[PDB]
Amino acid sequence: GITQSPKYLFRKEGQNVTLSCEQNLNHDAMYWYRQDPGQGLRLIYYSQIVNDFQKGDIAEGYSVSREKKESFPLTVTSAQKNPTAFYLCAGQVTNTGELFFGEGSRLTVLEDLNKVFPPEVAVFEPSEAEISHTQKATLVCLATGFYPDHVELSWWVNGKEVHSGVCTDPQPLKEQPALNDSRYALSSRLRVSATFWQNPRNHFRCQVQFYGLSENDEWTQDRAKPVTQIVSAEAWGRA
Amino acid sequence: IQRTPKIQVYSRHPAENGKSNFLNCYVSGFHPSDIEVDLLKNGERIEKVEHSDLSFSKDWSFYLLYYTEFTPTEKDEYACRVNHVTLSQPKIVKWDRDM
Amino acid sequence: GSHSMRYFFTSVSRPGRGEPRFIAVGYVDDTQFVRFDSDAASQRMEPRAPWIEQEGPEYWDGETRKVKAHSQTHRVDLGTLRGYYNQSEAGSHTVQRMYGCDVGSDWRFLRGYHQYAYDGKDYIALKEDLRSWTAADMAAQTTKHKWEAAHVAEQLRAYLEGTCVEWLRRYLENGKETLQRTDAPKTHMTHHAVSDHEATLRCWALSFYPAEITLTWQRDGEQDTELVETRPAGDGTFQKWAAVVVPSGQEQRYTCHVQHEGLPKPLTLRW
Amino acid sequence: YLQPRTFLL
Amino acid sequence: RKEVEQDPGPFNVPEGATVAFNCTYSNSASQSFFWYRQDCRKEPKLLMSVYSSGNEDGRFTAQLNRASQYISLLIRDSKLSDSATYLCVVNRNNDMRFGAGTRLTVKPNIQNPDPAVYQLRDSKSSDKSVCLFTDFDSQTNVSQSKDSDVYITDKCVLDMRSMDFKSNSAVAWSNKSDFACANAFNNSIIPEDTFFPSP
Repeated sequence: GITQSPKYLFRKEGQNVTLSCEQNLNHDAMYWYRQDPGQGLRLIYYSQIVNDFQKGDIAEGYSVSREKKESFPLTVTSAQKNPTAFYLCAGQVTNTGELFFGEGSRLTVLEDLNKVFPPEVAVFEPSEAEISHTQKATLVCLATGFYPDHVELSWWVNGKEVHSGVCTDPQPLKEQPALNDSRYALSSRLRVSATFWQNPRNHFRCQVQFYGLSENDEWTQDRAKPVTQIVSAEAWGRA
Repeated sequence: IQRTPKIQVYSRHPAENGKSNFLNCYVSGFHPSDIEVDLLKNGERIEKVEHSDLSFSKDWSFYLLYYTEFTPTEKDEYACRVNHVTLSQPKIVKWDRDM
Repeated sequence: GSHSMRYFFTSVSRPGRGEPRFIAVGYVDDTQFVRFDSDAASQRMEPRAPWIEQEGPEYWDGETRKVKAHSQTHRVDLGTLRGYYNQSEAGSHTVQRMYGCDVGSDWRFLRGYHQYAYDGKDYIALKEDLRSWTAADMAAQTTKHKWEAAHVAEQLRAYLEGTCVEWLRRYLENGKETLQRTDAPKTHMTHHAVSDHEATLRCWALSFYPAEITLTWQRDGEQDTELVETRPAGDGTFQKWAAVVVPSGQEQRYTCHVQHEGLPKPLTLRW
Repeated sequence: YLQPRTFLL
Repeated sequence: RKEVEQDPGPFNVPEGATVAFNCTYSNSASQSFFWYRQDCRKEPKLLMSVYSSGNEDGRFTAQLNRASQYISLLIRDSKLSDSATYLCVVNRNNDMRFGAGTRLTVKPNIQNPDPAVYQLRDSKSSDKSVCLFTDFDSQTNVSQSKDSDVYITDKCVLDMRSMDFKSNSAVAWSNKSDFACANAFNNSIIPEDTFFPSP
């Protein structure tokens, strides 16, 4: 049950950044791995005991400090080899060897602060053709034109989150794949019985949490600053 | 638990007068590991006495070996001065050519 | 013959501020070859034998990172046993850890050891079956069931039955001249008469390796005999003597029986 | 060869 | 080789089939072995520990051969819950080293295929419309669009455990209003009986 913060992260090139990792299960050691597509997990730093820390296979360009047993912050310095990358924190039980990871922190670098956009969420209602042909109703949600790819999508039926009958895309979709700083798109689907959708009493909402700018970042542009926000669209039943 | 040390004063080879030999004091079976051992050539300690690394046997009891180069004679008297946390006074075990 | 590699550890806690002393020593058939002391300026794994000396830079780095990792484990083991026995930090306690390998004349695995001790008394020990533990007191019962759930002995079995015997066989070959030797006890006898009516016969055994010998006094083939622990001479060989006080004139009755690995025939000594 | 794995009490 | 090498993969097997994983570690002195499961853009989660005995944990069985230095994971009656990448984790000293991983993707056996492309309209507006390719058989692979202004997704497997019904899906939309197309998924090998309702 170790907790890493923040779950999604973005920092400019040349700006240092520290991601925290605390543990409440009283683990023995703490580890810092990282994941890049095409290769496995590579060790960065690890500490067996408090006030100690040992280097890893790619420790050059990173710095840690284990001044307390319940904290092991990793500082991603100006080591430029960090574009979009998955930085993972683990906690080991030396008697068992088991590694317990946090939910992971995704770090992406942006050259221009004017390249961050919030997602445009819209809930598309099922068609009558599908209702008559399959006796089922599918609601497709679309969050489009957002960078970085730091979004979390969920469905809410009558004020309650659902998991069954939902197929959100695993990876976001690049609108213009030619670029590295390309805006992404994510589609989800929620399928329910026809008789459920034919009821006006039911409220369907697609919630999209966006991880973007904060108050530490200045904004001098015309459009609204893309802060960390929740964009959601909703729809009711139809007969 | 505190175990009193077992002291042995002897020589490497059968002690022959005038023959270059070694004087060994082998202390074993003591706990804790804090022990002070001295070799008394005619009642006084020797300034240069090397010793082995500290280790213990299977029963967790430590043992050491203190040795010095010496030429045994009849007039010379040798002993081993050992002190420990279980010894009220330092124990001086005189050397015997037959033991 | 029958050889062995053992690793002995000693961690004595220092009251208050100050790093506790960590001691690590390795023995290949009762022959020290490596050492480490946390109070030495080298801060590395030091060799105490020629055979291990020419092992390259990669060996010493890996062994030093592991003796430093065994140290970080013993730092936590000191404070953990403090809470198990409900002790204060102002005290000084000694932790002793030993694990090794045993191997016979067949050069196959036979027994594996992995045992702990706290303040000179037994704590936890690995049984001969290598899949069950032994708890001495109540505090040891806490770690007995903590290691049963984590299957520590199967992870230790991969070492005792795997890597450890392989390196033991390697260490024996690199030091064949000083490892597999079987020197024979240069036995003799001395006669010291304390008075004109009794005398102390004494049966010596000198310059023998290994330390496995048996000195027994028997009168005409038939226990108040003074026996001392097998002591080292320093030159790599050991000593041992057994003496019995006999009345003058009956020295022909007593005989000494010396048995050793190097001796093809069990010796019987007579005055 | 020190065992690569260290076990806590 | 490497310190932990597994199968390149990926593994695409039908539901209920048995999948076998393999892993070879170079360090003969390793003693702690584990199989880890990791979903897409998620953290690795411990599946089971590996011991020389060979522990069976329900549908998952892991075996270890220290001699050949090889680790095998066996998953029987594979469900859609098993679709993830399975990492082989072997110890260095006390630190665990992760293999490159092998991916397992479980395809559901569509009992009654019903391929069709329905047009869905927005709740708030009608000039923004999306095409939905759903209920097709698993043999169909939806290919990405060869056009800049149309955005097409990959096959998504939806599970309605309330009805014991599982369905594939693929969504496609475009920015300009002139995309009401049944030609959206034209670049795919769409079935013959695919139903195309009128706009």
